[PDB]
Amino acid sequence: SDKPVAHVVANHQVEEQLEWLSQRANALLANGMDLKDNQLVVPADGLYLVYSQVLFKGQGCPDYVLLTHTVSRFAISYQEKVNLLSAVKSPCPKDTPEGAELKPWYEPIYLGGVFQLEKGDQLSAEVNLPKYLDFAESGQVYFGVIAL
Amino acid sequence: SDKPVAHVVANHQVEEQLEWLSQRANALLANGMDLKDNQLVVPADGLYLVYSQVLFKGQGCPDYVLLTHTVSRFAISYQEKVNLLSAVKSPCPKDTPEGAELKPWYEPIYLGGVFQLEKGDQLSAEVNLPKYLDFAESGQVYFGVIAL
Amino acid sequence: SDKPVAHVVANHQVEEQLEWLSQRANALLANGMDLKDNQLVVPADGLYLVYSQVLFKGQGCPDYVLLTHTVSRFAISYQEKVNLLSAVKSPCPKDTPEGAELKPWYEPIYLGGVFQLEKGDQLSAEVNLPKYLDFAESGQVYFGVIAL
Amino acid sequence: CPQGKYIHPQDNSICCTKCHKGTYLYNDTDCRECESGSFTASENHLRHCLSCSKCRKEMGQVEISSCTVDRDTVCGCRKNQYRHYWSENLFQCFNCSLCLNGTVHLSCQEKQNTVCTCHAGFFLRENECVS
Amino acid sequence: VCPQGKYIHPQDNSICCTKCHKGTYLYNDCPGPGQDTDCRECESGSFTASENHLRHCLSCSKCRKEMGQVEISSCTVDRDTVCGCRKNQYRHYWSENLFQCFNCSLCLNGTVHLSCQEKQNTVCTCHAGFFLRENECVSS
Amino acid sequence: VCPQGKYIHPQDNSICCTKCHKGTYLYNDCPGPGQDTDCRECESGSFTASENHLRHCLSCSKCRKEMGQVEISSCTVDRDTVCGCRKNQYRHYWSENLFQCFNCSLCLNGTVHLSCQEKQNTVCTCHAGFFLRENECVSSS
Ligand SMILES: CC(=O)N[C@@H]1[C@@H](O)[C@H](O)[C@@H](CO)O[C@H]1O
Ligand SMILES: CC(=O)N[C@@H]1[C@@H](O)[C@H](O)[C@@H](CO)O[C@H]1O
Ligand SMILES: CC(=O)N[C@@H]1[C@@H](O)[C@H](O)[C@@H](CO)O[C@H]1O
Ligand SMILES: CC(=O)N[C@@H]1[C@@H](O)[C@H](O)[C@@H](CO)O[C@H]1O
Ligand SMILES: CC(=O)N[C@@H]1[C@@H](O)[C@H](O)[C@@H](CO)O[C@H]1O
Repeated sequence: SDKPVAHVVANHQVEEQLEWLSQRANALLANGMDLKDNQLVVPADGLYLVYSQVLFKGQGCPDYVLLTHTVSRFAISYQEKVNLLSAVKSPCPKDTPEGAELKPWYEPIYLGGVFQLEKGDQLSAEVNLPKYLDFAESGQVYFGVIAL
Repeated sequence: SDKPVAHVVANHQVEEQLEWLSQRANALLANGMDLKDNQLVVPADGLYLVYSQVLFKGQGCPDYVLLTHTVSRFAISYQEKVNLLSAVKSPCPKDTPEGAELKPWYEPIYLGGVFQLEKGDQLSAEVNLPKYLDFAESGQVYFGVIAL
Repeated sequence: SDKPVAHVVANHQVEEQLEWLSQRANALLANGMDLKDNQLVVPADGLYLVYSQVLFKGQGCPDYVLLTHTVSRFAISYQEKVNLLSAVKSPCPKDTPEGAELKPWYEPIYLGGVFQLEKGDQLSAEVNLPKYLDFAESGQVYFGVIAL
Repeated sequence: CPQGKYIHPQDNSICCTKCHKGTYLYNDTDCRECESGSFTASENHLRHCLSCSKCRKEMGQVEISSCTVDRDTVCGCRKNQYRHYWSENLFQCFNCSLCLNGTVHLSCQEKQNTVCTCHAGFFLRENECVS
Repeated sequence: VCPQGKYIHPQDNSICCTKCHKGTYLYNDCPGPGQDTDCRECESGSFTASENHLRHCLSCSKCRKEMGQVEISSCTVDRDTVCGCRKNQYRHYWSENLFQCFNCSLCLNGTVHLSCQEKQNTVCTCHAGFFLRENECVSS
Repeated sequence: VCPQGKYIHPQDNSICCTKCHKGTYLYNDCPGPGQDTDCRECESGSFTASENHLRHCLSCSKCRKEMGQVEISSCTVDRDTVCGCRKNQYRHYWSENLFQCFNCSLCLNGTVHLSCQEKQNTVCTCHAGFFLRENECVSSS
């Protein structure tokens, strides 16, 4: 009610970029949390639960590909981009043989933890290859920060 | 201690349905949270952390299959079932060749976020294909809502 | 700020063991949480959010392998190790054929839930095969407990 | 409160008229239109519009209707395809079976493959007639 | 410091409470000094395997059909389900708790040096011309 | 507004505190105006690579053996581990931070149009009789 809070979701309309939105049902940006330059900006020193989900998808495996998902902190106290939470996925171990069916695949990734953050710290939630993100339905791609 | 809280787990004894239970060690249903018709029902307006895990399993890949896991809100303010959190998995890209070993596979999915909910809102945590759920051990399948 | 809190991360320097650390940037051990014998020890009765992530990796698939990740409670009220949260992964369904490229694979697992815990309860976060853990970068392997 | 109205959040005394589909609750009635890329499909008192869904190109889906302010995107399949619902919401477009070495007993439908029978010598596997 | 078999009442350091026996759980703590602890029997599909003061019984485990396991003992109120393997199989423990049933090696082109055991495959040796890889005798 | 190289004390808008040098971390803020900042050296296996007021040192990264990486420089207190590839390999960046070591192409039945670089494979071209498909020269006929 008074606690700074964000639960933002991906723009479905822009392809090949991961742009976060707040003005939607079951999304939140309140009590000081700010969304600036696609980053969530903490209004106050404190402990925050920080989390993000992405869903990647593809049509068969013409190529080997690595997918990454990373929540980063750009801290006032340390002016470099630094991983808070990170993961990697490898959806396509063997290439689909020439002529065979290109069967759809899906790879979700969840990241989540509690962090001491400082007023003005910038958090970003990013993937290396947005072309693979799945924006078909709600609740598949999101990024949240909540003050505990 | 006073905060509404649920951490419910799957019934191991019913196969081919995902039925939630509270009366077990390391499970919770307290302070107003209600479990009715397999849905968690919020006692009060507020921010809640909402989450669920499922573990799917199978014995080799006789067929292509897509597995889904979805946490939904049926809100008093909007009487339609709406995805809060959702994901998809594709365990079986190529079929196991005839005669070859049917090696076990496992697919966990975690979903989690913070949401503003209203008194009387119904939350459900569901999969498309409960036959594939892994009930062998504790802590593999669960569904939680906690008031922050 | 007053709430017991831990967000601990893996020692990069010891290979083939999962040893947790607190004295690093974006890691936490505060307000009564203790880290003893690689286990997080709760200072007070209450509700805690408990979570862990691991990232496993390998170089091709010379062998079938199952990877597990488990958060356990050793409770004062029940002196056995008991699963709170658990999952399994199967990265290598078919062996890499003799002569073919050994392509890297990656498997993240996230586990997370809310639990009523008691003063003195010991929580551990473990995998069966630490040789496969990915310690290359920050934010890939972690274990957290926060009092709500 | 009567049908079509709701109890004011900060005052049990007052009943408020719900917002019409296509709009959302700006304030307790002050209903405003859903912005581009969002919608509401039922009467509501919801603080923001829902995000539109998108057709799944990976499932071979095609768009029948774009998102409007009161209707979500509608997706389907092409000629000679049917929808296989993997779940309530997820479906995949597959090609209708031709019932080779057999006979089309019942033609392909929107959500249902062709029902084949097989000629002497064959039987059905993966809805194809095999020896 | 309460004696063996008892525990400190959560809301009163003065009172010691007797623990519940395996097969039961804590419905309610002693209401006061010298009073009985209210322990109730575990409901079907749950258990407790040690003396405890736990507010609910644990969920029984289930044999892993995907691992080829079979049930030796069903869940009772004081003992978790017990699972194992079939004739001529051994358990390979992937972890403390997860195990997979595999067929014992026959040591073809070789010799059974030590027979298959519950948790351990046959130990082979190999005839001239062969050596061991994946505990099968292959050509050298 | 504190001057360059200094920061506002978290618990007191009145006090400006001098930042810690790379190689060190903030053990403790100035206790008061004009006072020294307590910066201590990063322990083994950690580092800081810029001036900071950070409460702990960052964890060193580790070379990715699964990517074929090799260590160029071990972690020092002011510099993270530096990783690269071997002779006749290049780095393919899957992301800002993740890269995989691959072998440089030899452009057989062709010519090296641009030589293998640190972060980029050899660019091949073909001459008469062949054409280029995925950086390899295939016969036209
Ligand atoms: C499984 C499969 O290969 N489906 C084919 C597609 O590849 C092809 O381009 C087209 C022909 O009509 O549509 C489907 O029949
Ligand atoms: C991996 C493998 O070959 N498993 C075999 C199974 O296919 C066979 O039908 C039976 C023999 O009795 O049980 C296992 O030995
Ligand atoms: C993908 C691949 O085959 N890489 C090769 C490896 O097999 C070979 O033995 C060695 C020679 O330098 O290293 C790489 O060139
Ligand atoms: C056996 C026969 O009478 N006719 C053909 C056969 O040669 C063909 O390969 C088969 C494929 O399913 O379909 C049958 O109609
Ligand atoms: C096809 C041709 O004219 N010349 C050679 C051929 O002998 C060789 O086996 C192959 C290797 O890529 O291609 C060319 O180098």
